[PDB]
Amino acid sequence: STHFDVIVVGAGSMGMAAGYQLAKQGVKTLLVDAFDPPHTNGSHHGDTRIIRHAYGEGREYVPLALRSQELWYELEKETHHKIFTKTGVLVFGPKGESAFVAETMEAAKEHSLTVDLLEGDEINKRWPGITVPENYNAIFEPNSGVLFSENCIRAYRELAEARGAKVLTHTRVEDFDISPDSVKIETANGSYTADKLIVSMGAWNSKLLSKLNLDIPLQPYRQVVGFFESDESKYSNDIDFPGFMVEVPNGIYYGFPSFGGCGLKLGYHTFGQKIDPDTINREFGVYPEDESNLRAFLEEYMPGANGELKRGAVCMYTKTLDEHFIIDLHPEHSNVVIAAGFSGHGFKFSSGVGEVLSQLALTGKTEHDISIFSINRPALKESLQKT
Ligand SMILES: *Cc1cc2c(cc1C)nc1c(=O)[nH]c(=O)nc-1n2C[C@H](O)[C@H](O)[C@H](O)COP(=O)(O)OP(=O)(O)OC[C@H]1O[C@@H](n2cnc3c(N)ncnc32)[C@H](O)[C@@H]1O
Ligand SMILES: [Cl-]
Repeated sequence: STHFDVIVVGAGSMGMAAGYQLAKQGVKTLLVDAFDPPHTNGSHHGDTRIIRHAYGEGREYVPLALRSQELWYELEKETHHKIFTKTGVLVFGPKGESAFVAETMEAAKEHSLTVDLLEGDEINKRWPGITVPENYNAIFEPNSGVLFSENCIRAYRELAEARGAKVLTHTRVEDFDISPDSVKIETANGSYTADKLIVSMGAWNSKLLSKLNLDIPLQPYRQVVGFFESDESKYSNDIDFPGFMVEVPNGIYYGFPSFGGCGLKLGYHTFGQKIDPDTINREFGVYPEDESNLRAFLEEYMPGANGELKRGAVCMYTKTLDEHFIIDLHPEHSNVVIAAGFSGHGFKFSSGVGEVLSQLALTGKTEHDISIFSINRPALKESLQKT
């Protein structure tokens, strides 16, 4: 007998932030998750996430990144959980041969972001532990950094629940019944109704959006990260070793300084195994590339951070064809909001996206510019199943 104002399906990075934003405004909200967030079956574990501001992916991203940053600072003040550490983020690559580095520099210039430009040995000198060729250049953002992602979700959940949000765990939503004036979800633990629906199922959006009559190319990828024993005198956050995202000949890599001796963390961004979220092997090391692609980068660029493997994690990216997000109202139902395809780089924006989702669910519009995330854009190749 319990109707809600808004139901959020998938209470992870995006959904839990949305739940917090809704609860904060006195909106009767129900968040439903297949597990118990934060957990290790989706896209938010592995402890840390990079937040950068000079987003060359598209100008719309910078404002969202800056708003999210302010929102993370707000979250830091509201909870006892640690949210953000300002490690700074270093971006480097071969001079004149990296679109990623080039776009980053252009984005910083275009938005007047504070950054340091350096190249060659200046990089190796500023950060002992980094060894790049002399023909490499870099752009460093001193004011961006690292978010403790599980902590963020945990905090948003505690804050949302304190304000009345209900969270139904270990409950997989299996189907949807949408009406012009109400929404309804079906689960093994029962059916629930509300005036509005927010769908943010992460990797599972690739399998369940069809239940909403949507056909959108979304490919989940198995993405691992490893924590390695390192020279703490060089790679510790305490000696200001930065978070980083860089481009080398074989692709893009991202990493984090050692925090409290946990070891430098590294991930290979441009490669991953195509998988299904319900059959993915979540054990690190089952594929030789898991560990070898990481050490190949470390032995060449951060040689003192190539020690014993201390820990591994397996997580997922869900990509759209253009690698831009999907944040929009369902094309046939204005009372349904979709958040999907974050393509491996959405966590830093989750605070801002929660705000956008809240606005879309409550008003059908948002003050943020989200045109590049339109569910109707051509590059997405979106279509309805029944037309
Ligand atoms: C995996 C990964 C991602 C990543 C990264 C490193 C790795 C290894 N590094 C990042 C970084 O440095 N900076 C950044 O900005 N992003 C980075 N990412 C990407 C980011 O983690 C992802 O884009 C983000 O986490 C996506 O969030 P979203 O909310 O989409 O996904 P989720 O957190 O997995 O939450 C989805 C939830 O929905 C639930 N679920 C699924 N199906 C159902 C059904 N049927 N019913 C109910 N609930 C459902 C899940 O259980 C999950 O909690
Ligand atoms: Cl993702």
